[PDB]
Amino acid sequence: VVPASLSGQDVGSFAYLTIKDRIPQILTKVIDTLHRHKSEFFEKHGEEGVEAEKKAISLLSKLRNELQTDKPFIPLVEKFVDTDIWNQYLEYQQSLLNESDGKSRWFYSPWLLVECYMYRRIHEAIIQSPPIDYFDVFKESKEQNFYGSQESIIALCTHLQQLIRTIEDLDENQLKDEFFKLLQISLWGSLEDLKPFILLNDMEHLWSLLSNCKKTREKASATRVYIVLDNSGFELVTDLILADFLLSSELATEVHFYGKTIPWFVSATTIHDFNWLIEQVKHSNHKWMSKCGADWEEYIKMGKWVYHNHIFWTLPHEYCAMPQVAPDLYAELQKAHLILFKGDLNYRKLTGDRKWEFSVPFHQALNGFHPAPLCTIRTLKAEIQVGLQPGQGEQLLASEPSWWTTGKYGIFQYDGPL
Ligand SMILES: [Mg+2]
Repeated sequence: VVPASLSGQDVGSFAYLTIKDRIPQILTKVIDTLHRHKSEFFEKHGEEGVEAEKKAISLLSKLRNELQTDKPFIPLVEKFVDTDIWNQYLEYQQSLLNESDGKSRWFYSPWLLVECYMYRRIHEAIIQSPPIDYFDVFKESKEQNFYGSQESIIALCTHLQQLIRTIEDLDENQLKDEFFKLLQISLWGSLEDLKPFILLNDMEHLWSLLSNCKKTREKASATRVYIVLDNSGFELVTDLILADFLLSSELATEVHFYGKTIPWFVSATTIHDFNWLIEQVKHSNHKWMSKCGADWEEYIKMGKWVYHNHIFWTLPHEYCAMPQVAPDLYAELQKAHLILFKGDLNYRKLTGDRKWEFSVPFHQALNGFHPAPLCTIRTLKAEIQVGLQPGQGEQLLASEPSWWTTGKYGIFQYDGPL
C-alpha cells in the first residue's frame, strides 16, 4: 500500500504554494526570455524566426492561463519520441480518478505529474515553432551559473589536481576522508559548519561498498558507479570532480552519467549542458581548469566516463515504473555497483512523491525499485523525507515549519547491502 500523492489539494502545502505562485513565475520568465531573444532570432532566421518566437510565446501564454485557471490537462499533440508514452500516462492517470475527482488538472492531480507536464508542454511549444525548435529556453540561465562560479570552479579544480599528485601515498582512512569531503561538496555545491544540517548520513556505507569492491577487484573486472545528474553549472562540476576522484582513487573503474533529454526544471543538465561545460573547462585559460577539462574529455574518449541519454528521466513516471516502462534502462542500472542520485526531484521520483510518514523505511518508500546499491544525495526542497528516527521530523516541523523545503538540509540516504 502507498499513500496519496503530494498535490495542490491541501491549500496549506508547499505543492499548493508552488503551483499557485511559482510555476506561473517560471513561465513568465520563459516568455520574457523568448521576447528578449527577438533580435537574435531575426539575425539567424530572418522574419520567420520572429514569427516562430511570437508563435511560441502565444502557446506558452495559453499554457500559463490553463495553469492559472485550473483547466484540465489536454493531450500532447506535436510528434516527438515520447508523445505517445505521455498520452498513455495521462489516460492512465485519469483512470485513477473517481467520478467525484473529475478530470486531471493543475490543482488536483499529483504534484509530480503537474510539474513534469508543464515542462513537457514548454518543450512542445518550442518544437511546434520551427525554425527555433532547437531553442533551450533555460540555456542562458544555465550558462550564467557557470560564469558566476568561476572562483569556486577554479578552487575545486585546483584542489582536485593538488590531490591527484599525492593520491598514490594516501592511507585508506586518508582516502576515505577525501571521498567524504567530495561527497559533501557534491551535496552542498565550511563543511564542518554545514555538517549540522546533514540529517541522514550513510557515507560510511558508500565507503564500505566501494572500498571492498576495490580490495577484492581481480584484474580486467570493473567497478561501475552511475551518477543520475541534477543541475548544470557548479553542481555538475562537483559531480564531475567526484567522478574524477572515483577513478583516480580506483574506487571505480567506470563512471556512467545520466542527464535529461530535454530542457527540464530550468537548470537541469541536458547532454548539451554536459558537453558545453566540459568544453569550457577544457579550453579555459586557467591552468588547473584546463587540465581537468582535458582529463575529462580523455576519460570520455576511453570509455572510463560514459554519458547516457534516456527518455525515461523526462517522463512523469515514478521510478517504481521503470522496470515496465523502460526495461533496457533498468537492466543497465542493474549493472551498476553503486548509483548516486543527485537532488530533490530524483528523491521525489525515487519515493513516488507520496505522503509517507517520517518513520517509513527508505527501502519501503522505494516501492520495489532496487536495481543496485543506491544512495540519494539531496538537499530538501520538498515536503517528503523518509527513514527518519521517531519524532525527528516531527521536532523539525514544530521548530521550523519550513525546514524541508528551503534547501537548508541534506541527506546521504543509502539502500543496499550493509
Ligand atoms: Mg472519471
